[PDB]
Amino acid sequence: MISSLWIAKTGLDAQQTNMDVIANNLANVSTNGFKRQRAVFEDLLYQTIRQPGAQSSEQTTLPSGLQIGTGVRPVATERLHSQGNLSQTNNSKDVAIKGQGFFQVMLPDGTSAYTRDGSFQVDQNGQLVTAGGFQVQPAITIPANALSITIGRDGVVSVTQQGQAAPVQVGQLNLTTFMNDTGLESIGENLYIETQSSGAPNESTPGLNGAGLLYQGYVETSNVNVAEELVNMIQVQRAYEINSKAVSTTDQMLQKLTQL
Amino acid sequence: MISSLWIAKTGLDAQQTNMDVIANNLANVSTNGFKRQRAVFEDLLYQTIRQPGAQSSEQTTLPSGLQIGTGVRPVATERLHSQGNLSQTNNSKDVAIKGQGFFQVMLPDGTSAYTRDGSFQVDQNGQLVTAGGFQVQPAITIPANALSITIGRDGVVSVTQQGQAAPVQVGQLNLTTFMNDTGLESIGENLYIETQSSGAPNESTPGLNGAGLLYQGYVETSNVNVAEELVNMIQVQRAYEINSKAVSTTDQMLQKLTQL
Amino acid sequence: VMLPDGTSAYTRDGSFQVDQNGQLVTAGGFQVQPAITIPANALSITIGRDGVVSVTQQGQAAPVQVGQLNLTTFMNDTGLESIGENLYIETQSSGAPNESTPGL
Amino acid sequence: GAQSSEQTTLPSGLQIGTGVRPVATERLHSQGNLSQTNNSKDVAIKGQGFFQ
Amino acid sequence: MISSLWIAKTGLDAQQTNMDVIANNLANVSTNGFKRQRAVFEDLLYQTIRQPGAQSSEQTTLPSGLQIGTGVRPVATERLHSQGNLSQTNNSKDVAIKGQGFFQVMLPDGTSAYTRDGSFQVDQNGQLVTAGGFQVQPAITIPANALSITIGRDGVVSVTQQGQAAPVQVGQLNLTTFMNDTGLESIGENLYIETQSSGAPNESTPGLNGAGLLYQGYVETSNVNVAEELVNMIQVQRAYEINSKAVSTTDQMLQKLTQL
Repeated sequence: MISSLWIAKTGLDAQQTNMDVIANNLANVSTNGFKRQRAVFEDLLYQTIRQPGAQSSEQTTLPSGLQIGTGVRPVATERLHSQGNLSQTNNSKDVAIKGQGFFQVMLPDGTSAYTRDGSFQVDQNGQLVTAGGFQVQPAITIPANALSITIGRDGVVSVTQQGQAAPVQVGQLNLTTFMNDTGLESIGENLYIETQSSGAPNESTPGLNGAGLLYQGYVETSNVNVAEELVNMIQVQRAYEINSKAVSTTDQMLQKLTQL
Repeated sequence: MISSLWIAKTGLDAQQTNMDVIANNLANVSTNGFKRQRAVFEDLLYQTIRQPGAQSSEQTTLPSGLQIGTGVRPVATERLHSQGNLSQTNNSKDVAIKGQGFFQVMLPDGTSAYTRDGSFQVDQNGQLVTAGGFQVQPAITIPANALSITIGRDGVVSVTQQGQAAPVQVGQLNLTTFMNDTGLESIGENLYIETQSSGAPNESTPGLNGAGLLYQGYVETSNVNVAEELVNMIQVQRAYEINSKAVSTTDQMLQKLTQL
Repeated sequence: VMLPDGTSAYTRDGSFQVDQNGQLVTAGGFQVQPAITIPANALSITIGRDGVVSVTQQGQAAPVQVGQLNLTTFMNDTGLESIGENLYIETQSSGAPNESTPGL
Repeated sequence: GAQSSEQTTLPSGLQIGTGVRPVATERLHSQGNLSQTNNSKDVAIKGQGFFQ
Repeated sequence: MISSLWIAKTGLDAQQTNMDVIANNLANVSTNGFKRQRAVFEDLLYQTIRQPGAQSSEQTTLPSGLQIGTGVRPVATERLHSQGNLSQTNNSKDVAIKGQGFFQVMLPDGTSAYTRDGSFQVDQNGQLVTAGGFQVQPAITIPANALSITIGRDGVVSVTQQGQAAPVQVGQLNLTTFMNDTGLESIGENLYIETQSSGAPNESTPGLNGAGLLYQGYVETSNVNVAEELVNMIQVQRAYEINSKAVSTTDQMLQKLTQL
């Protein structure tokens, strides 16, 4: 219709994507291990009408020619992989992560995903599974009689038996690091999958090779800064307000064009 | 309507559920043997617009693609099976448990239930019931002429007849251990039942196979930390604040859209 | 930044990332110039006020230097032709790009 | 650290910190007082020592 | 959106970080050896409109030009390394430090950590560690038949052997001092690691080379002045109220700009 209306459409859609990301951040407070998202925007085509070069006289230069430009296409959503805060669950089975790293998990299809969520359990077979029955990697089968479970800062998980007063180690629980964490493709369930932007997953014991440490009895909280979200949401409402006013102005102009 | 309003609605549901859990934990203080509940959350679908991989040109790769995401689906609620504080009740029919294990009970339907409440009773037949006529198992019959009942830390229950200078042994009170204490389903009445998440029940004498000990004259208090519950209450109230603010913001965005 | 074609554009947008190879790319995969490759297990990245980008390692108690974040100044900034993706391109009216370190 | 220039060093970098995790509730074994019960079967230890 | 809203956003973030610092100090009372934290703020760019010099006429000069300015960027958080109160813990295994100095520790990764905590403990191999098996430096082994362990104010550790009436010299406990105590990067666990701003560590016996003395049987308390933290918390609550008022005013300005 009119060049202005498509541009204002792009503005409305971009501000709506901002509100979408803000609402998804806002709702996932109290989601352990959740990572904030933030949209990155990007201007679209610029229709060149006079070239910024394009000599004007036999000597002059025509600086800064005409180009109009459209669109605010949202180009990406970065995910902030900073350390979230801890909290006392006082659950022997919940473990948070001190720094980089991920827990590897085996999906029913046999593929592997990665989660920063320490809300672990034990199923009827003694395997550590994570709130949805996903059997973690590497396998850890707790013996049926076990009284106490401990997980060191280096990850060696060891149980205490009845009578046998020696904390026999039962397994090793190691982390996986990516050289670009931001590029992982989240699939819900607090689970990310490997994509060819993240890089090959390198498995290591905690503490070594740059991976984080392990804190048993804690869970890492979502790193959502709520004040930033409220002020951002005020900003988004006012930006949508402005772009709607642009649409209305274009509409009224096109009115008195038709009435003509 | 808007992709933001559904997300905020899921956020309202999540905070409402978490407040439900907090309220149930809070109200069940002074309920013996009650185990604190804790809700574990998890985000739903991420609707992707640009894949995090998906090389654009022959050299570019487009790191950190654009996907929006929705929802805070409450994935589970764990139950903290830690030893509750004992208090000296001075009653001979209150037996508490020190360590893992559950008393078995016969429901009137014939199937078996399990409970950590020792505030026992003796019914008009003299059998050992629990506040609801639920016959503990295996059935223990207290003779009419008994003056006292003593329940040792080994679970060996005996009574003192009048005249006879001997505590005739009237039975053995054995516990039951499950591999996944958290996986037991709660049916109310402070009673749990068998489910395949829990695993097969292992019946055993108190003391052996990792089962607990019995403390007569003690009651096991609910492990509901009032401080953690109140701070959770504050946080949940504020999260509900913020999510309703998000709903309001999207509503105003929509209404100015409509006015045009 | 270096476009897929091979030529260079100029952006004022700092929303940087890193790709699967460690290169510093700009929200769409265009490699910044000069190339700066963050090492695999860098606990933290720091970018000083003059652009010296460095990282910390797993106990090496000093930030290993990783690269320089140069900028360019133009005689006429308003003359740059914008092409989208928040990228400008050098024209006849902008003059040559005077590469320099920040602060000088 | 975080060398902020060719030469500037930026001492005392900013970092926030969280939490007061209690590692333990340890058992203080110090010498206490003694009281007179006048019972031959009641014995008190003065100084280091534990009853087997 | 509006410059006012960006400036106020930075103000809210700054007050939030200040309150975070205050809350961390407040929570960490009664934590041995903890050092108070103080946030230093620093305004962001000043966007000039009329240059403060910039001769207007050929004789006048335009003093004090117009520049607007933004932001309150928190530049640093220094850690006050002042001596805390010593309290008589009466334990033969708690040693405080009177004056500058840190106990060096070998991490499982092997890199050198440092702690100002004297709650030393002994593992199953008899050596000296600090609450987690962190093998102190230099290597010290308490003999199995040792009865009382004294840590002299000079820094020599000696044990009272079985039978022999001699407190045999069994090891040396020597401190480390830095040029920049404030620069040490805390990594939790009451541990500081050397950083390129702390300066090279200088190892020396306690009492010499400027290092402090060792007080056996004492513990050093966190130097947290509770009343000072209270006044800081009142002040930051006021400042946050004010900045939220600024955001509200900017938002109302915008709202009736659009309603126009």
